[PDB]
Amino acid sequence: MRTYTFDQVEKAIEQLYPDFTINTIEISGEGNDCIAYEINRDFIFKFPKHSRGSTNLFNEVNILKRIHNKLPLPIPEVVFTGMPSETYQMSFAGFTKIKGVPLTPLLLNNLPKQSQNQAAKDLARFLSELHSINISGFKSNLVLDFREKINEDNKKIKKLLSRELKGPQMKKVDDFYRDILENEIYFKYYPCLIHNDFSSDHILFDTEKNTICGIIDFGDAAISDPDNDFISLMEDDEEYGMEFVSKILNHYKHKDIPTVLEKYRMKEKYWSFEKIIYGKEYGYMDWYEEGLNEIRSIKI
Repeated sequence: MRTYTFDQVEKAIEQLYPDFTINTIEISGEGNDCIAYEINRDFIFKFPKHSRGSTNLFNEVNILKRIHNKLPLPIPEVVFTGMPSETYQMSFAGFTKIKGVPLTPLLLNNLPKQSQNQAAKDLARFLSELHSINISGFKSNLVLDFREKINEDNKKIKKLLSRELKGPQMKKVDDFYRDILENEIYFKYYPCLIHNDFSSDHILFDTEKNTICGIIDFGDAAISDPDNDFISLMEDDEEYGMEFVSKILNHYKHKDIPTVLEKYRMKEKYWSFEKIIYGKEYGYMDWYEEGLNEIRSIKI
């Protein structure tokens, strides 16, 4: 893991845009991949923290460029771009900022019912248009393989938790992996471009007009299962309700919602385990302890 100063960031952006004048620079956020810098209150510049991050940055730029004016809600335009360097394919990129505030469950449930129903409509049309884009010109490295994902994750789990779990408890996490790989519903889907991180934090809302005014954070977008963009909208209570997400599903004219829900139940359980890895990686004791408490708990 590396990090950047404000001076490092300004220098990089000047050499490649030596005419561009940086006036105000604050940090807007940080994810697993990238530190976001807000520049001139109008642009978000993202800088990778590692190789994989720089790869995802590159993919995010190529994806956004490619759908630039294609979708029925605003999304970041790529305005500025950096260069390859050692392991880094994209040294940085800069994007338009998007006015609005996250459509949190709280905010959502406090809107009048006609505005909530309009929100379900807008999300559906967005997802539907996104999922329609033809993929036959995307490189193969952007097609996610879920069998391989599962095998990687089962392997990392077994390493982290070797000294934390008794044999019967390890067996039961392995039972989870074993069974999902043996069930074709999770691998037998029509691949399309998906946001791959489609939740409340990344849906921007205009509180004046009481409508949705943006989607952001395409850093994990890929070619994968479109149903994944519906199941991410739900997370017990921490995200939206089934009732809300159903209106999305029906506006989008999805033809097998049971399958969506089966993927939902699976993903809930899957994140029960995956959180433990992120838990150890970032030192987040909620994710690590609660995950480990669920495994040890005999309720299941």
